[PDB]
Amino acid sequence: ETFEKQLKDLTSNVKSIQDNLLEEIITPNTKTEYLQRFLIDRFDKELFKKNVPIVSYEDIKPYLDRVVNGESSDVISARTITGFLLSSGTSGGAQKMMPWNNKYLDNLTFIYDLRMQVITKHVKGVEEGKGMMFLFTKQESMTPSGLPARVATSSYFKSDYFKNRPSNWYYSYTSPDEVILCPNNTESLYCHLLCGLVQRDEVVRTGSIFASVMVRAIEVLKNSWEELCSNIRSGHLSNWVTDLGCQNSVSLVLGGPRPELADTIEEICNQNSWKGIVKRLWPNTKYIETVVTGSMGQYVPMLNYYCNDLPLVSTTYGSSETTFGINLDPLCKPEDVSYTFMPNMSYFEFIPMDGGDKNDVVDLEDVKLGCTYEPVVTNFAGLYRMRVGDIVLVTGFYNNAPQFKFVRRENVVLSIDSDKTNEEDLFKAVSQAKLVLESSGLDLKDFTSYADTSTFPGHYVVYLEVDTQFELDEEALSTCCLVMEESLDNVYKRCRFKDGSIGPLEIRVVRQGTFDSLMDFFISQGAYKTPRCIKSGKALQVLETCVVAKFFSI
Ligand SMILES: Nc1ncnc2c1ncn2[C@@H]1O[C@H](COP(=O)(O)O)[C@@H](O)[C@H]1O
Repeated sequence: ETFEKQLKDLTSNVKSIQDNLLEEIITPNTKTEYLQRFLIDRFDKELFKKNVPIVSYEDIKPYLDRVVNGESSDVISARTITGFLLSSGTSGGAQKMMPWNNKYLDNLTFIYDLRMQVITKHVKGVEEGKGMMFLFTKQESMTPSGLPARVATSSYFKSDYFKNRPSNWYYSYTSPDEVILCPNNTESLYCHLLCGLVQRDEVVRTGSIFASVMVRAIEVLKNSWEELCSNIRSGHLSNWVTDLGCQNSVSLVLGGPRPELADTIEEICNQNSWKGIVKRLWPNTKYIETVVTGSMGQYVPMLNYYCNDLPLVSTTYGSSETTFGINLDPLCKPEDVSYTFMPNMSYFEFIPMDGGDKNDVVDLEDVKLGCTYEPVVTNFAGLYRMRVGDIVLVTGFYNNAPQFKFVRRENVVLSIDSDKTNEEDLFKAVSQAKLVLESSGLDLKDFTSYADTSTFPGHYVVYLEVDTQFELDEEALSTCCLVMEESLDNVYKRCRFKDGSIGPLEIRVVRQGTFDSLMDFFISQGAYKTPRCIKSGKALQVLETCVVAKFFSI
């Protein structure tokens, strides 16, 4: 009742909700130093549109730095900045810091409740069970202001919005809160699975924010099931888990020896093939809740294999700037997933990214079917007309609310997990290898790359065509791998050296003429610059036939 109406109101009243939101945002902010600069002295949409510049992160980083260093929030926001969000996006190798306050949590939990309703409208059999949700709290990074920088969901978990969350199936997990709150994710992932297994009959949903993490959970399961079952059998958690909260809370889940349940799970895990393993271990699971769009699409085949084509439900599109909105057709196929922006989240504008829309910038209500755009965000934390760097495509309309397929993050050439390595990053990394090559009597002719997920964990593959005896200097080429990795950003390093979600960077040295042949291949397809990443399977086949040596970082 209330919900059908709530969604009707949100999606029919788009222009006026957006315009009221803008006014709500701008009015108290006229006296901030940032807006004073552009003479926004009263609210007026036309003046905001004429005088407030559309900016990139780098344009306004100087203002952000000052707040990070302890200066008054009102440099940019009359609503007090009480923390920051650590973006997966980076600047000079360091994670971007976006301003944050409780409004972010009000939006987030609003979105959680809305999508909960969307899911329950379309999926039956969930209200009595729990979810085995692979949820992780990360470590924060203190800023000189005394305000912490956290990743988005951690800013939620480390708050009473989470601790005092609603008491219903959607917020009920097989893992104790202590597990979710444990900053050691090697330990918390292990515990997630153990708790999941002990309470396997109650599991009606499983998932994680992103598909990569769901895949890693299953792979870790495949690598740990013997140990997990030993804990279940004895009723004791392995000694190696150090986190006191995990020890205490998981001890209670376990309760005592469960040899019989251990036998049951071992029998399942001992089968010939891991196919359908998630459904076999968790037979009451109704769906998998995880983002399968953007670069996460690469994990869809693996997920279907492990999950016996249980529905993959991809609910939410969001960022460090703002949550955007949700998938109002949760049971659609991963390739047809679009996200309906919610007009109460932030004020949204769009920069056309093809010829289909000749305007310079357009409101949410005005985006055209079939056109791509870059979202531009004005939020409740001191970001005004901020370009987001994602490309989206309008695929439809729910009432008056446009629905958007996520196309890509612009410039990104390599992404396995949370890492997002852009073309510039790659060029820098390759540049370091070049120095190594020069220092060993070689030079680099050309290069390209590829995100390999054919094995776990996934890793970056870089093809190098070198030029000047019986053998390649393996020490030098190994060193090339190392310097490339070392030039990458903190997010890659965390995944690689702490999460183990990314494996050693691999260099594949290719034969003389490889990249000339590559060029021949592409122009035979119709076509020039060597692409900096390859996503065509045929081109990839061409490269592979050219490989003469393989090296790995470490
Ligand atoms: N549902 C989704 N589908 C595809 N890409 C997403 C989704 N949610 C987030 N992303 C990507 O992750 C970025 C957010 O990074 P962050 O600043 O770390 O929160 C977005 O701008 C997108 O590039």
